[PDB]
Amino acid sequence: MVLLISEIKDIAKKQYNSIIKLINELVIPENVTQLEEDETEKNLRFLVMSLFQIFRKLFSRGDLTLPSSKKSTLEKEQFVNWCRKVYEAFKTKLLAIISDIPFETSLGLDSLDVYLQLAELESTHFNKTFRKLIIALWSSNMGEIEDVKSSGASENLIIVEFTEKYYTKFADIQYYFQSEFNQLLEDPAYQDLLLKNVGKWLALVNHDKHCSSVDADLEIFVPNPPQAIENESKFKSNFEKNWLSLLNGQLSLQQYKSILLILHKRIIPHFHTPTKLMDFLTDSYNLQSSNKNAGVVPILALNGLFELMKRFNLEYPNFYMKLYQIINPDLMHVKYRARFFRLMDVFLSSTHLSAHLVASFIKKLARLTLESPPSAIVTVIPFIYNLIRKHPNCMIMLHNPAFISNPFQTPDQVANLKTLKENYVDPFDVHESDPELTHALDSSLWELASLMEHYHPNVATLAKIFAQPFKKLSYNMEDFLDWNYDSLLNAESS
Amino acid sequence: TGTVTVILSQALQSNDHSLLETVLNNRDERVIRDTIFRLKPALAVILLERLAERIARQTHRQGPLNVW
Amino acid sequence: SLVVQEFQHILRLLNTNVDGNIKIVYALTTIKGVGRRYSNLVCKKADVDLHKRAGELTQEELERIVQIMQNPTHYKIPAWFLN
Amino acid sequence: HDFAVTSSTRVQIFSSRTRQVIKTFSRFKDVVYSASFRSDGKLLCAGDATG
Amino acid sequence: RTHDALLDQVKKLDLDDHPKIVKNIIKAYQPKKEKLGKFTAVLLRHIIFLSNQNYLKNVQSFKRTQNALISILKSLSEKYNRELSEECRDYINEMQARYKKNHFDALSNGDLVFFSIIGILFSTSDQYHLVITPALILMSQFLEQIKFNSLKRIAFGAVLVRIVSQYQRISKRYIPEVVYFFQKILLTFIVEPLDFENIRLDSYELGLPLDVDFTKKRSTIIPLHTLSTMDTEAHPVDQCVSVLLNVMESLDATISTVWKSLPAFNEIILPIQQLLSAYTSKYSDFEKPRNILNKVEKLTKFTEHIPLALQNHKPVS
Amino acid sequence: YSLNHDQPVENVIAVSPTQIVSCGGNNFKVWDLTSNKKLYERGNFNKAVTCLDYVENFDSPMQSALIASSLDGHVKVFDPLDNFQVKFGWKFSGPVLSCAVS
Repeated sequence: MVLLISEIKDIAKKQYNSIIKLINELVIPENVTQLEEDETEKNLRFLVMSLFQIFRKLFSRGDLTLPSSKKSTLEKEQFVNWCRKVYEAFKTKLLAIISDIPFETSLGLDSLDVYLQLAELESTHFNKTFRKLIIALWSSNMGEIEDVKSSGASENLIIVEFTEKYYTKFADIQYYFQSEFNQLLEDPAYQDLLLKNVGKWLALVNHDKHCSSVDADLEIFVPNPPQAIENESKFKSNFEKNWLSLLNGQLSLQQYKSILLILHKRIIPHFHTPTKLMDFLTDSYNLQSSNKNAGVVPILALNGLFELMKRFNLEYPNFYMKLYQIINPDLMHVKYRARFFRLMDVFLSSTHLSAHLVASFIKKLARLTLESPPSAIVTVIPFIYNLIRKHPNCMIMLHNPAFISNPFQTPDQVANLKTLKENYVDPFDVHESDPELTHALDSSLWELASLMEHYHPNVATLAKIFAQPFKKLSYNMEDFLDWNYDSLLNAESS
Repeated sequence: TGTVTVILSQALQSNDHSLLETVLNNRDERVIRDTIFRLKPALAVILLERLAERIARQTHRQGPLNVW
Repeated sequence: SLVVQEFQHILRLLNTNVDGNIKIVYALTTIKGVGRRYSNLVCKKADVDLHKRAGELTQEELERIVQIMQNPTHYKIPAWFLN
Repeated sequence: HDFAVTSSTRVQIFSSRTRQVIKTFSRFKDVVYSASFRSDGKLLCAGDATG
Repeated sequence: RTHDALLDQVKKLDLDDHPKIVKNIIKAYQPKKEKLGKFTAVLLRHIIFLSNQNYLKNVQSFKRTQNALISILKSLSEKYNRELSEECRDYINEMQARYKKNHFDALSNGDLVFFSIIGILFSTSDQYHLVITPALILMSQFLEQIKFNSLKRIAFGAVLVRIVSQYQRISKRYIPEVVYFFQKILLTFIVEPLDFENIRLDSYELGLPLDVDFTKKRSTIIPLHTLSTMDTEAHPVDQCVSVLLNVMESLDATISTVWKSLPAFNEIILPIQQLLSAYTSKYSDFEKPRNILNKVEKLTKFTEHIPLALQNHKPVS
Repeated sequence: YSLNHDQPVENVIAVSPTQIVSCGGNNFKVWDLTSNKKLYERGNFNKAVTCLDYVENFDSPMQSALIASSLDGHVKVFDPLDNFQVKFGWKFSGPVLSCAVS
């Protein structure tokens, strides 16, 4: 309507004065955006989007025409007016992206695109602009974004689409992203803003395609790079400073699990101080509380901790003792158990473990097979089988040569076997924490006999292989590892 | 909160000059405070012996070590 | 007191069951279709130690041997040495 | 002037003045466990992984 | 008889009590392949909508209608198994999709009636089947994955364990998920703790005090599933101790049919042993825990409890 | 007779005609068998130890030297003349498994 008329007038066009008036209208569009936060023109924002597109076109025309490169007569006015108009338009776009607590998709996308084009033209005709716009975006927040409890960190509209079409494509912005947040964390008010918007950086960092990821390449936004590939060590320094500040400031439970997962998978190749992350991981693994949701960070904590031992040989005292402590039915019911059991494989693949350790672990996992869901059962049958396979000095715990009887013996030995079978007791204690001290070698697996008396045909077939003689060694745990209820449904239907 | 405490304890239980210099490269005073807070007393005593020793060996190192 | 080290039994390369407790040259000989001197030349062009067993030769070396033996004219093997 | 080192299915006797591979015992099936010399410097024993 | 909505509208325009006779006459006219197969589909869908819809009529006026529909389903199922199995498979797919769309907001007492109809109708003792085994693992996931924080879902799991207890009364197998369900429901009853934190239960708002008479005239099983599981949000103590005695009765029934033959029953029942000993320690009168403790002491003195003979094989020729 | 080393002993070393070495676990205990009791103990190591050897009466200012590798590249030299006190130490990055002296 009126915005479209002003757009047409500015496009047809004292042309500088007319453009300034149009820019004043597009800056009063901030008050219009406040009214949109009240009500987006009967919930539509079509006129607002049209005005934003008009402002973008006008900014493009202004960047093509008026500049501050050459100076002569009235150059101060004729350049500074255009520069201030461009700055005011960029500020209006930033404030529209900033104060919009209301979920305005079209307006937010228009603001993001206008900021993109303005940043490009601003480089080419003037990093500081990025400071201002990341301040606007990190002041943006909504309730659907803040404190994601089920999965994910932040369901922002604006900042997340800013990343999925702006951040993961250009490595030059990526270096000027991390290098500014150090300066932004040196600012106290904006540091407090970051620590309040802690999850926004998690939604920014879960995207796997940072500049340190050498597996793929990224294109370039500005046609002139201001030395964005200066040092990979300085890029990792920016990364690690931002991450140490973030981990020290204002954490929570779901974001703790998320940060620890991304710290296992993506952060360590992008990192530089594994001793700092080592102490952070010792705190994350030794964190023991009565909270039923905070009692399960040891899983990926010990995962990343073992990655850190493999990179550099540190130490964790009573290591397999803490393993025996943490092996819980909560691990049977959480969903990180597949990667935890991969960790359990590279844990128990050592050649210095003994009969007591293996008997304790096989027996505890036998009690968990007595009480565990069946996809977890087809996950953990390989461990019993192949671990009994790699250590055959414990195999007596499946059959006793003195307890098996035969007709070709003396009645004296028959009576001796009868009184010993009456004398037999169960000496295993689940409450002893030392696996070397647990006497799990004398106890067989009637729970594995129950697993032979399971209900599912595939689980019963696996336990019938367990009852059959162990003929082979390679079992392909990766194939027999990741199955679910829905996956078993699809497989049995197929 | 981001200390290096377990690493200080491991190195001062089992002396390695490489771990000593690699953890001594830090200079952040909050890390210094939190480490010596969650540090053992006798381990801190032998650490201060080692600190005087390394200050005397390379006095140029004593700059960031004068605050430790 | 844990020590972590870096083996395989009978295995599958080019659809032939090949033993892992034997020398690698004669393992690539008992690969069907190819023989002694061809096997020796493939291990030479793959730059592996001929005194290794087939439980050795990690998987990137193994796929290098497969790539070289399945593109022979592209790995300095002459047409008169070709079958 | 010589010393034996166990390895993957192989014992390697190195020299001392040269520090080079002098002898390679590789007649084994699996990885050797122990390698010990006699009191008279001629006969060595190699514990294997077959028992 | 050609469409679900059409057949339902016909039965409703008739009369839901006489719709049994109406559908019986329609089936008789049809029998006097395709028509009867579509009739089976629309009739199973209509009885499932009846079980979703109403329970207000008592056992003199609704359950005879429902059993007449069950008997005409028995005739059509003794005549037809192919299209019936196809219909049960499609019901599996649609109910798994409902589970995915809503974890708990898209479950149905009609689906419960469907699982009971399957468990009574089909060959129960089979190992592998196109209907039974997908329905068995569907009941398994239905039990294990629901967020137990209400007596309606508690009773759903209880009658689910009842159906699988018939399943393993005839077929005689074992469910570690039902073991976990017993421990979970007992910890949710006695959360009110120091000795059980390994179960990972959900909510701490329901419990069990010492205010129950638990007499013979006190509430037995008597499960009015569309009445009790829809009216248990108003929560008196007699319904709570009733559903406790129901899950205990299904526990002991499953024991006496299959778990005595289970070789691992001692360590199967050891958490249940500690749980029920805590029950008797806190309440000091409970006759059914006392008798179940007596039965499991008899089973732990009668069971061999010797190391097995898994690596005992004949020498090869 | 027995001598109890609670953590798993991994190497037995007859250093003196009267003394031996329990080389296992994070520490290592040097015993005297003629007195049938541990003469000294040294828990100077980070990881559980894996190797210990001894050399005596050779071209050195220290007559008796005791090398002990503990699975970090870390080999440490003590001396029974100075009651098994730390005298030197080398660190190789890879986890050391064995060590030997000429």
